[PDB]
Amino acid sequence: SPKVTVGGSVGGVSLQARQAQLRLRLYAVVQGRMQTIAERRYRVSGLPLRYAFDLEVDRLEGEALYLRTELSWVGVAAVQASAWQQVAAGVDERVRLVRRDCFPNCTA
Ligand code: NI
Repeated sequence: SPKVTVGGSVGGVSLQARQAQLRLRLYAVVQGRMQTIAERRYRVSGLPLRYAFDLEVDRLEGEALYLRTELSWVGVAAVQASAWQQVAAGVDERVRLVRRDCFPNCTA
């Protein structure tokens, strides 16, 4: 089951030592439906963060892929910053977080 890596770095906000989570969801249209095909969460206290999904090429073949990246604070169930972009396998994909207007004090 040969695999290729969809990976890169997440940056673009300063966490300043605050405990955070990054939730990365990889989307693809699978027979015409937009679906999450993979998800990772990372616990971090600074950026940038290097990420990687190792996915079967059989699963990736022919697919547009989209990466949804969401920063939250640990202890607060709310998105503080996020990114949405098309990505491609085997490419170092730079994810640049965009702060919400309510950052860093967004609420659940
Ligand atoms: Ni950075």
